[PDB]
Formats: sequence, structure tokens, C-alpha cells
Amino acid sequence: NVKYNFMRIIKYEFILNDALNQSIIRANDQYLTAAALHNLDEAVKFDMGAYKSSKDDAKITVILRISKTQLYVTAQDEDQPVLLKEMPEIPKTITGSETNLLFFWETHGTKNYFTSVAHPNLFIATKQDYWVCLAGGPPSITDFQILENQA
Repeated sequence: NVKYNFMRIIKYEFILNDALNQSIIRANDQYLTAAALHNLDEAVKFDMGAYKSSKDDAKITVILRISKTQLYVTAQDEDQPVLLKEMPEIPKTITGSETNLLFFWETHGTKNYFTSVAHPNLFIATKQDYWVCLAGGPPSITDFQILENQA
């Protein structure tokens, strides 16, 4: 089928925080828990790069990775936590399996949402106390924010 091939280099090594403002830190190499920054740079830092096919719908996919290791975000199913799939380097030609790493980036001010471009019913949530889960909407705070560090 048509492959979704890398569009443009977005932002990287930023501190990712939700509307709850919990900078999402990796607690384990498979599970991630969000916690409010005060140094700003305290969470594991992501790097986003958008990738492109004209087979979306009306929404575009970006790549979520932590700058440090190449653990990329897999999209599970609704209220079931986002899984850390280690797929090396941001793909330039994306065919079937890399589809776990699609994110619909809706930016509003500082906060922004990530709807799974494959399935909305997957949505990239941020929790104030619990692990970073998923839902087919939010009642989880699926806000994120690109937060630069204090000094």
C-alpha cells in the first residue's frame, strides 16, 4: 500500500508535560509515569518528527521518541497504557507495522493533544498519578506541552 514517508524534522529534547503538567518520565523501559516538573528538564525528553502520506484522514502523524534510547510509542487500544516499542530511528518510509508510532498533534497554546491517527479510540493520555495510558477520548489528560528547561 502507500507508505507514510518522513515529512519534516520537528522539535526535540523538549520536556513533555500534560495539562495536568506532569512531565512524563520513563519509570521502566516498558512503562512510563508522569510527574510535575519544577526544574522543567526532569522528564524524559521526546523528539517529534512528522511523517507523511496522503492516506491519513484529516489528521497528520508525528513521531514520539525519547531522545535518550530509541523507545518509540506503540499505540495499544483505548484504556490500556502506551507501550514502549523500541524501533530504531525515525522511519522515512512507513509501512504497516510502524503504525504504532502515529500521533495526531493538535496544538493549542502550550498544551496539545495526540490522537492516534490510525484509531482515535487510541489517544495519548497523561496521568497525574498513574502510568501514561490511552483512551478513545480523554478522561485521561491527553495534554502535552513542549516545555523548555529552566537553566
